[PDB]
Amino acid sequence: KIRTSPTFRRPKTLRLRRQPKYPRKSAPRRNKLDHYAIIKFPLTTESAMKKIEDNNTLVFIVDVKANKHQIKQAVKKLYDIDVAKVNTLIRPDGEKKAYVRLAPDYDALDVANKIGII
Amino acid sequence: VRPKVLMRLSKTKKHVSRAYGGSMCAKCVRDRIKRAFLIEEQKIVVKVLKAQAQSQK
Amino acid sequence: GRVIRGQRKGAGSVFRAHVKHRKGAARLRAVDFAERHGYIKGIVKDIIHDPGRGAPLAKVVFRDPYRFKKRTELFIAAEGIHTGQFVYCGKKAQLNIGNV
Amino acid sequence: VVNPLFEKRPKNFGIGQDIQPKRDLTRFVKWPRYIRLQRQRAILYKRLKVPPAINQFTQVLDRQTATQLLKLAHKYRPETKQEKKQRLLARAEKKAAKRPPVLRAGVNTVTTLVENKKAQLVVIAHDVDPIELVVFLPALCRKMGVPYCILKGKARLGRLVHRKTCTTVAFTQVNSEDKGALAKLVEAIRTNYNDRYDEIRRHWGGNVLGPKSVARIAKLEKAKAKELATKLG
Amino acid sequence: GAYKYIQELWRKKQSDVMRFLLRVRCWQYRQLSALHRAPRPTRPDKARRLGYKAKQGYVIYRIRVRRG
RNA sequence: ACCCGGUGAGGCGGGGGGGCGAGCCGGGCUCUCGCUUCUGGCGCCAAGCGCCCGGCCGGCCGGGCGCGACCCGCUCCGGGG
RNA sequence: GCGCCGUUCCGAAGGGACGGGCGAUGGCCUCCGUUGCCCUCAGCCGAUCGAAAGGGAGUCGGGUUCAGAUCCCCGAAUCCG
Ligand SMILES: [Mg+2]
Ligand SMILES: [Mg+2]
Ligand SMILES: [Mg+2]
Ligand SMILES: [Mg+2]
Repeated sequence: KIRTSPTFRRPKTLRLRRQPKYPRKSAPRRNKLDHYAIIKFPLTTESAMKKIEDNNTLVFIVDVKANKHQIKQAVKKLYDIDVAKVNTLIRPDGEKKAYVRLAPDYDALDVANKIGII
Repeated sequence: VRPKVLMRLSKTKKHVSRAYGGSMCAKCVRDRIKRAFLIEEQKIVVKVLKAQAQSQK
Repeated sequence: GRVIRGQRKGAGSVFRAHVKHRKGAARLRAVDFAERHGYIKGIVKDIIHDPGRGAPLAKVVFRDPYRFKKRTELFIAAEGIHTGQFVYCGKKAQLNIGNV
Repeated sequence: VVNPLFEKRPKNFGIGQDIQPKRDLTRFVKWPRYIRLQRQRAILYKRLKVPPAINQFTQVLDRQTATQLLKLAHKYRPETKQEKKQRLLARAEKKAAKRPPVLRAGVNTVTTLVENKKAQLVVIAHDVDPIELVVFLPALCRKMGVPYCILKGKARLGRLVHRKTCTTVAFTQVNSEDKGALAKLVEAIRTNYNDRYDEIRRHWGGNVLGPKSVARIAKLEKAKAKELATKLG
Repeated sequence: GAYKYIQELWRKKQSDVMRFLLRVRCWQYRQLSALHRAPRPTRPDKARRLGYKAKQGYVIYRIRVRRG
């Protein structure tokens, strides 16, 4: 057989996969960012209640490790309501605040009266 | 227009319909055609004079 | 008493060359079979000014003999070389100007 | 029948004329450093003046003799690990109700039965990797009077015994059916190695220049010979 | 045994055989890196004197030290 | 050994073969050559030939190998040493 | 000695893709993907970092707060995948 190139590259060897003879950790770690862990409480602020009454959203206080996708899935699961969008800001207190806009077939005032905030 | 806006354009916005169209201008295309023709015709002439130099020798 | 300035120049870091807008190492073409046995043509693409150099350089473009690929070179322009000029290089090249 | 559309289109691989084909270039590869090292190690064994105690291992028992020696040494291979367990089960059955000769192997056992003159033939590998393990052993076989030979392969001398390599392999005893064939080996091997031993002790090795360098010296010497011989007429 | 022959052969370092071997090996060791693994002892005899047994888990590295 | 330079370590050294010159009787020999100089063009991923092989009905459709692209070698070529 | 020098220099520095072949699961096992193996093809330039003023696709108008708006709301768009 011939050498086309003046170079010698390292030839491509077979390499296998991990077929481990014991798992390293015994069981997987449970998700400690639940749906309950990720929504702490809503805001009951007159500014937040203005936002609820007018702009059809819900102002929650959220764990700081959360995505907008995770906040949307948690609001969808805990209160059984679909969401148009989620806007997040982190406060100078340190908490993350989520402005959870609702799909307009739901009233934010009805779900706020459901969960208690008025 | 700016080079990443060229993803947005249609094909005919970005070239002209000629050989080397949108990459090379018309004047240099026609002189490149003439040159490519005349160099090869000169090579034919040198070939023929080579054969005749084989004929005289 | 102090380290004098001529000693300080060898450490660098303030006395290094200003090579930001320079164009390249102006070299001849490397040795190969065409340089050593015959010759090889290349055209002068453009003649250019290198910063920190009184000589003008010359982008000379050669056709690579083993690959379909054009190789481009920075010669130092001999005087009278123009753009669009064929430049030859090899053992069998002719003895005219800008022809190595 | 023929098609005038089919054209013969030759390529002119002249200088500057047409692009070079992908031809064989094994001579100009940038090899890895281990390959580069193990090649010019052999080149240095050809360049340098190799002393005769190392040079003597280059002389190898030839092919038609090596086949007869390995044919005789296949008769007396040591028992395999499975056959050990089979013989132990056989003696176990006899308990529940004269050992045959083998090859000796290793430099240690073979040298101790060269001094004791229990060896009748000593096979030596030629490529033992620290050579200092076996450098003395031809001269010791010469002194004790034991026929020694040198085979190509520590690898294949390590296949009589069931291993990877083996430095030396001795003959202590053989059987009566395979007695005269060992004598026919011992005669040729003895007259090729032991009886011709001062010529081995003085025979320096290597010291051959490169074929390019030999060719340049040869061109100068043949030019001087021609330019001196043409003057006399 | 062979080892007393290899011992007194490696005491004869000025001889032609041993100057040849030390020169060729020193070339070959200089071509390698400053620390690398020998797959086996170069001197089996000296390694055995110094504690080494040829079993699994004894390792030999050949390393160089720049001199002076 | 050791050092320096170049390179994507790409045609190194012998030898065949081919052509062109000088000298003797179509022949042996020494040496040179080995394919690109009128132009700001193009140039790769083989044409051709030779021998094998497989599926379908001498025809059809997909394959292989060697020439093409000379052989052999122990330092990648060079310069020091 | 902690480490240092060095950044292409004394490296087997490629884990990728078009096609051809082998098998294996999945879907009205059609045809396509998911792979695992073989043949082929493959340059680049040195891992990585380094600009809230450099390069860098694509959002504007109106209304709203005690304090935020090209970010919310209404209306018009638009880029990339
Ligand atoms: Mg157009
Ligand atoms: Mg960065
Ligand atoms: Mg920036
Ligand atoms: Mg910027």
